[PDB]
Amino acid sequence: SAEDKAAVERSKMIEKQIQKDKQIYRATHRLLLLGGKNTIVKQSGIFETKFQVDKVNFHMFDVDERRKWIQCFNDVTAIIFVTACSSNRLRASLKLFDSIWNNKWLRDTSVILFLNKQDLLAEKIEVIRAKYFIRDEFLRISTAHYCYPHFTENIRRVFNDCRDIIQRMHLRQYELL
Amino acid sequence: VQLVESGGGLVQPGGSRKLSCSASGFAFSSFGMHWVRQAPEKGLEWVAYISSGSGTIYYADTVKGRFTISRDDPKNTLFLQMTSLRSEDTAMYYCVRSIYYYGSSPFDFWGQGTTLTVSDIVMTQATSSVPVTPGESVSISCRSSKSLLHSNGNTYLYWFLQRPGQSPQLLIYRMSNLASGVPDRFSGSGSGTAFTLTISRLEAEDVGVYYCMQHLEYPLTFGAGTKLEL
Amino acid sequence: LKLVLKTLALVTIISSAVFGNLLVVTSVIRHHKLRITTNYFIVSLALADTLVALFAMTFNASVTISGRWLFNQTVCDFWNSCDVLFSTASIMHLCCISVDRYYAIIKPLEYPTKITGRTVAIMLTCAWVSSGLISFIPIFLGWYTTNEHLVYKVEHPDECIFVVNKPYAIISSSVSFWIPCCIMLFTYWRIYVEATRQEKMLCKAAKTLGIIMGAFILCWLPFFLWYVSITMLVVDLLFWIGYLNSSLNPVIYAYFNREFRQAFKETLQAI
Amino acid sequence: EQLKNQIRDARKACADATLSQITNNIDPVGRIQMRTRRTLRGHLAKIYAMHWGTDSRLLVSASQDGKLIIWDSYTTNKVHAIPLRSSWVMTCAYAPSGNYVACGGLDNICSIYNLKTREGNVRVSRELAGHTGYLSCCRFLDDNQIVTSSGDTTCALWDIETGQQTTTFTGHTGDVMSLSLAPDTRLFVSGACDASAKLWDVREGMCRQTFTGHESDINAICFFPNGNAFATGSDDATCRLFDLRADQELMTYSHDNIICGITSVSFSKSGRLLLAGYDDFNCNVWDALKADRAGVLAGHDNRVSCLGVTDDGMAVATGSWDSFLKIWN
Amino acid sequence: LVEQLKMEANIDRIKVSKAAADLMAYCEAHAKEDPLLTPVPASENPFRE
Ligand SMILES: NC[C@H](O)c1ccc(O)cc1
Repeated sequence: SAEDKAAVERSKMIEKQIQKDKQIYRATHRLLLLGGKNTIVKQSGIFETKFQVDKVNFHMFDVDERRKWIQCFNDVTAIIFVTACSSNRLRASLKLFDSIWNNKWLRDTSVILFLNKQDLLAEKIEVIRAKYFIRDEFLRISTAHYCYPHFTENIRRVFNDCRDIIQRMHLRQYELL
Repeated sequence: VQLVESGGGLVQPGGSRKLSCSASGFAFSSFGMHWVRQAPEKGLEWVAYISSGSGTIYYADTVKGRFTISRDDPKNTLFLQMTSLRSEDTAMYYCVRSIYYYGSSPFDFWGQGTTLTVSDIVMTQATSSVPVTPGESVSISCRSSKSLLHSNGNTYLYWFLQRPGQSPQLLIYRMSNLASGVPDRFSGSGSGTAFTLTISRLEAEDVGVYYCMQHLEYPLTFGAGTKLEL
Repeated sequence: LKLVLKTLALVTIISSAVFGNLLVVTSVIRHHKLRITTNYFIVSLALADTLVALFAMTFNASVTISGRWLFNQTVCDFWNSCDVLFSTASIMHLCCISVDRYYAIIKPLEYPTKITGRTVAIMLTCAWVSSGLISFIPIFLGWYTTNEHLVYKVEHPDECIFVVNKPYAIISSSVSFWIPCCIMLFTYWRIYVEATRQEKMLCKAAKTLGIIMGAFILCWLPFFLWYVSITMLVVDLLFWIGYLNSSLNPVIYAYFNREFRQAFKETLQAI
Repeated sequence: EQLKNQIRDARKACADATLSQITNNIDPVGRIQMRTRRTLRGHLAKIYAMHWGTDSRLLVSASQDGKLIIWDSYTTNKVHAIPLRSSWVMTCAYAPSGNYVACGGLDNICSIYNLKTREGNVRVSRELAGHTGYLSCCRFLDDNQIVTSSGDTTCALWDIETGQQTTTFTGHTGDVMSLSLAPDTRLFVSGACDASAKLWDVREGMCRQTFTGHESDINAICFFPNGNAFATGSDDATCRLFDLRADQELMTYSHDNIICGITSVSFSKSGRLLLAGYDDFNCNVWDALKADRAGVLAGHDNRVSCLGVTDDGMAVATGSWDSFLKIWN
Repeated sequence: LVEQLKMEANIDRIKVSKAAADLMAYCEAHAKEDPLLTPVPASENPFRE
């Protein structure tokens, strides 16, 4: 049983490494991206990235034909849905929102909504009231876990929203809401 | 892969000396290691062994109180310390790697070796020299005091044929299997108490001295030997 | 008459305590899906309260049923030490759970990197070591009581009653109730105000917080009030509401947890 | 449109009677306990798939963790741990020779790992690509040939050493989610969104047979050990089984109690036991002849990701979504 | 898509009764040896506990 003992010891070493990697993994607080966005992340091929802010780690999952691999993304802290509303395609984004809501496996995974590329809207263009009206249309569609709308630094917004999501989840676990 | 051993020399008895092993070519952190010394006119003898994380460390029962062994993974070097040596420890040493998992091949590579000058399980290699002719099967037999068959169904026996002039090589592991860089001619067989190794076709490279080895027990005594003549 | 009623109620309390704690321990051991570092506090709290039920309430119930203390005086000192040790362990254990929730709510984003297995082990060791230090040393050494009560015991050794002196009283009260009580009133109040703010911004925390805190405070306060106020049949009551708290602890602190609620349902089905 | 009409008329004219009438007179199996005999823990996320080796002792499992690990099932020891570069692998494999492992998924690239290296540390033997969609299954055809099924409505055969795909298969219209190959390694079937299970010949290189008995999508498939039939599971809670020579559907193991889809299916060595896995926190076990449930396999709390029998049928391993492998018997 | 129809027409389909008979015959023939159909004794079971 000598070789068996040595194999057990090697398995214990591998388990120690697994424990260390678990300690690393539990402090990641991964995020999903859905749907400009390149400027947000920087400041087909998945551009998974690691970025640390305020000594807190974050894992971004950069990602059109709808498939089942969305279901496997069950344990994401938040899903950031980006939308450059320069316009048809907006209705396609609303359809994707409805599919996300009705996926039945993305439930209890909060979705943040971003209305970015305000400069493009301004150049395309009260006009501010008109853009607020189209935004309100987007929320009205979004009425069909909780969503976090956002309209204008974005990293601070996602920091606060992730903090709120985790706080609400942990409050739910202990029956305080 | 490469193992380089440094140290040795001639030192009067009752002294101390450090030997070093530099490993280059593989991730030897997850590699158990052994030291095996050989007298100029005798067979190989076990010295000590260290695990992958240097957690479990065993020693030779004959000499345990005057030996030290350790390893440094970032320094890529595993070393041994000899103190209060005697005339018996006039032998040339070997540095051996080994990995332990289901399907592994321990004692895969043997180091070049460096020189130095100044009952439990035993085996029986009664035969010493059996010259043979080309195109004829050659059989070498070995025996054990205690049956080497375990409850798992695998017999822990090894063969360590050594070419005349270089380090020993691994041929047969676990009494049935075959190592990586070995011709298919070599084949192990037996029943569980008497073991044998047979070669169908013989060539110049087949000339050497064949050693049998046990592993049920970590003291790891290994057998005495047999010359091959052509 | 009344004696059998008191005996049956007391053994009912004892049996409820042991049953609940052992059920919690067996469920967490067998399920293996609740071996997270967070639940270790609950598990070892169940262990400490099991020790409470096995050691302290047995002696207290026997001495209430019989009256005569049918043991040696060293056994009485050991019983008092066990009382103090395991009650302080349970209270400090509640304190550790409260601190855990405070770090899990107030600063949730950096929570997983500030409460690891190392930190859980450190806090558990600190609680157990502090409880042992306050309990075992003074009673066996002899500083737990004054010389006047030493002569009191010397006079008639038939019965023994647990009383202390000024320094032991203040030290035991401080390390047993007051600091954990302040930890409660700070951390649980903060988590309650956070929950209230979140609920009002959403456009049930009161009931949960009130039950969890008020149960412990109501069952532990009068005993230490008697203790500290009058260092200078009621005592049996106060002791037994303390042990009543002991009985309720692993039901209250497991029923309100969704995962532990599911584990409780699974264990009940296993019966 | 007339050609398909006459094809379907000929297909419906070649069926005389079903096997349900000829099966009701046979002895059934009663009940099987199938209690857990071993458990495997050490993962940190949801296992997505697993595949026993040809020796029925070692197994390999990958999860969302980002590492695929190889267990010695007899003693729960971790033989190997492979730190995958990408965290999104949706499949596994274990070569019949026992030397290579396979992985793939959202990374769009298949990775072949060489276990028996000169050193004790594994490495990517071949990172091979050529697919525009996520990989579903990457079963090992042989030592240097591997069959893969990607979400681009086509499935490929890859030569390991060269890298380029020797043969393509573009007969589908939807994305193949599940690929299985016969034990003889001469044919292989797959299923996609269009609810059409297609049977392919490896040497021919283009679709040999088609089956359209389902409605939603063929989300899981497996082969009969005899080699003349295969059973599949869909989102319609249906376990429809098809033959090969007849080209017609045989019988359906459908129960109205289940409304969700299926995760995976698998047979036994004899073939008169068709295990299956559902989303309702259970693993129903059918009987491939009487179509009647003969027991349950409920020891998990999440979706049962992948359940598979061994080559010799001594055990079944059900890697679940709760970071646990369970080896029944 | 015409080739698909042509090959389906020329597929030479066989009756289902023969396939069902082959299936049940193979299932009955190879049923004694495999586990998972009848509880196995601990002697032959590799993982006894
Ligand atoms: N459990 C009541 C017991 O008498 C007791 C008294 C004082 C303490 O600090 C702790 C415990």
